[PDB]
Amino acid sequence: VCDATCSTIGMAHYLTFDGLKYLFPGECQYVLVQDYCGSNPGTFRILVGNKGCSHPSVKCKKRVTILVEGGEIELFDGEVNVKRPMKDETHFEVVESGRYIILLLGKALSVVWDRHLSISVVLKQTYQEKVCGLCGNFDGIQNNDLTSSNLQVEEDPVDFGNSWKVSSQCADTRKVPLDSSPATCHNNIMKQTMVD
Amino acid sequence: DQRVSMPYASKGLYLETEAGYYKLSGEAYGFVARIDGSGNFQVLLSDRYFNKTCGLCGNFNIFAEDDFMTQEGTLTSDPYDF
Amino acid sequence: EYARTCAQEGMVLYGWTDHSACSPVCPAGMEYRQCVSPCARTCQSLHINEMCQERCVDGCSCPEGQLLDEGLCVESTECPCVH
Ligand SMILES: *[C@@H]1O[C@H](CO)[C@@H](O)[C@H](O)[C@H]1NC(C)=O
Ligand SMILES: [Ca+2]
Ligand SMILES: [Ca+2]
Repeated sequence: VCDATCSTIGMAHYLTFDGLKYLFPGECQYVLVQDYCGSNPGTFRILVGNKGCSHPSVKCKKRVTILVEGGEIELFDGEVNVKRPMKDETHFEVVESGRYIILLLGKALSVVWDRHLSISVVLKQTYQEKVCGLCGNFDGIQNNDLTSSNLQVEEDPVDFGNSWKVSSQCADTRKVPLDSSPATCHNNIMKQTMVD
Repeated sequence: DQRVSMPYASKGLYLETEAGYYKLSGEAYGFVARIDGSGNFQVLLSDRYFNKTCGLCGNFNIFAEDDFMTQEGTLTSDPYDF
Repeated sequence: EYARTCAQEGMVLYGWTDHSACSPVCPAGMEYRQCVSPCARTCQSLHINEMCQERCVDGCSCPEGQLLDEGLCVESTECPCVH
């Protein structure tokens, strides 16, 4: 079994470990992946916080907080900022190579960030149905990646992500009526062809 | 003009309810506004706007003797013509 | 307003509404606490601690149990599910 990889393809899309693209535009703070799931003792808790990103635009700066070994290293505005150093500093490791901040956190955990929008957490065989969140559970099965916090599958992704918000009292993102022409491609068929 | 439900999160503003009290947070823009049950308003505002803002809540230096900088740019003593 | 001022200046003050004979108004079930946390664990919240480390806030909140569910207070046993 090989190593799996989340992704935040653009502003509002997510590619699970097992491989499942879905549309979830949100503006709250959401659990992207965590090991605190069910009967696991658990070790880490990765979050993702977007702002002004229900509509993809030159708005939508992402913020990412990751909680591991009592640490709190977070990031926004193209930089990484520690807030609480973690105990086993040996495994902590940062690599600023190219367009990316590669970020190592253990024998089986890693993060890859292009300083603007793309979040690609990488995991190994070690976990193998020990995680959950917006990225799923990493079990090979692709049909069960929408198992929500309340332990059931949803047919609609927009109701799946609101299960994983961090603050229960922020806004639930709305069911958009499904259209192939999102916002500005709606009435302008030319700009729908130039974009294609 | 269109009435909307609550909560609401558009454009960097989270219109929520904290502790029974309605809140309008704009931490990107640097403010928090809340109204209570009796109707009393409240505005929390960052130190980025030090002796910068002016309005009915005055400026944000430390001195209280000069909170009446009118829109013409002049001082005042009557709270109303201010 | 005097209380809310002194709190903002860095001195919270407790129990002043016990004898003052003026309870600030709040909806059914909740009563005026002083210095409650804004991230009150409600019925459909994730148990995610040491993150809401914001300043303490004045306001009204439910009784000791009696979690929140859509603008009211209800005991934890009657927590619903969502689908
Ligand atoms: C506040 O800003 C005004 C701008 O003209 C300036 O004249 C004044 O000295 C400032 N006060 C202080 C000390 O910040
Ligand atoms: Ca799965
Ligand atoms: Ca002044």
